[PDB]
Amino acid sequence: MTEAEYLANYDPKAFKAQLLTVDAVLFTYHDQQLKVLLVQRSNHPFLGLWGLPGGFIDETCDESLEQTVLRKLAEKTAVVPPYIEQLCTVGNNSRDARGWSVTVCYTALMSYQACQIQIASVSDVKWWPLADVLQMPLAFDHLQLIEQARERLT
Amino acid sequence: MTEAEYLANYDPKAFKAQLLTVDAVLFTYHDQQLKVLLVQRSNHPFLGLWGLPGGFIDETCDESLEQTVLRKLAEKTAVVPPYIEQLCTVGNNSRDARGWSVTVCYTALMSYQACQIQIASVSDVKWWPLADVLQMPLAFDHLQLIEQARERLT
Ligand SMILES: Nc1ncnc2c1ncn2[C@@H]1O[C@H](COP(=O)(O)OP(=O)(O)OC[C@H]2O[C@@H](O)[C@H](O)[C@@H]2O)[C@@H](O)[C@H]1O
Ligand SMILES: Nc1ncnc2c1ncn2[C@@H]1O[C@H](COP(=O)(O)OP(=O)(O)OC[C@H]2O[C@@H](O)[C@H](O)[C@@H]2O)[C@@H](O)[C@H]1O
Repeated sequence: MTEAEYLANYDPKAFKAQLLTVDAVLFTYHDQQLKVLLVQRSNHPFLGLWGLPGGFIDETCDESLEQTVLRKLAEKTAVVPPYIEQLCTVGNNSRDARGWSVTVCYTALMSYQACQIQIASVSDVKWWPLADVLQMPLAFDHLQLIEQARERLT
Repeated sequence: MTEAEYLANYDPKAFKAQLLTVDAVLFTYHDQQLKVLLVQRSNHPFLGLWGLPGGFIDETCDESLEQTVLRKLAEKTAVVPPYIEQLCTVGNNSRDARGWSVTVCYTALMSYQACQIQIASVSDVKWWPLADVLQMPLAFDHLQLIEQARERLT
């Protein structure tokens, strides 16, 4: 079989796939205070809970993960960070009840920008003071990702 | 719908999935040379070319990405690195001709371990001096990953 025939014949639907997502932890100093950007979920799982602005790749427009994360942020948040840097990738069978799951987390520290929800998948968005966040119930493992992102600040 | 119900009715084949893989850049210092562990591929694409040891998740035995990468290395390489670090994640529509693709690349500097092939997706394994690697075509964007890990050393 040749390279070309293999690619013409290749079918990924022949194989079990995992969930693939991105997440962002955006930090700011606002009113002297360290704040993190959280959205309120209007989708299951963790419906009604606050967690990080994240989401699924849309091959219809996304060239890369960087585009995905920026687009999820503008959609759920209206916030566009000055840069975005990869923080860590968490991938296992327990973090997401929907199945085996991989999320690529990003982070930035930035100046305050007012936020507004711009897509139906969330019902609120707010910069929360960090201390309040650590004692909140947050979606999935978003408390860990935030904890990891805070260590990156230091 | 309740959360328990949402989870029970969840079906991923409602949605397009992306390719998800791991890769590892293992370095050693041996015979006064930085070397990187490569494998000679026996699957398309880039059949017959050298590349990193990597591959697809097996939900059957892998609880985590770390477990996936460790297994791929055992199968293709017989090497069991004494530790492993996440290097970065690359996800885009160009790097793998099979489709939109995310790889999670790991790395480690370790003392030498003899390597042998233990799975048929590979036909040779070798610890390559780094200057020789510059002289070969490597599979996908693997050279980029190697160079990234190599620069991280300093
Ligand atoms: N496997 C999937 N692939 C692509 N699209 C999907 C998938 N599952 C659901 N969708 C679509 O996305 C919508 C959910 O969008 P969001 O609410 O933005 O997704 P969310 O539930 O936030 O999932 C992403 C979150 O999962 C966590 O693993 C990760 O931490 C990330 O925050 C659904 O209504 C559906 O239309
Ligand atoms: N989408 C898929 N999902 C799961 N398994 C698959 C898929 N496509 C093929 N396979 C199975 O895995 C076999 C290929 O195994 P490997 O040779 O280990 O895969 P390889 O071609 O090296 O793919 C991994 C490589 O892709 C790159 O994007 C990435 O950098 C990584 O090194 C195939 O014959 C098939 O049985």
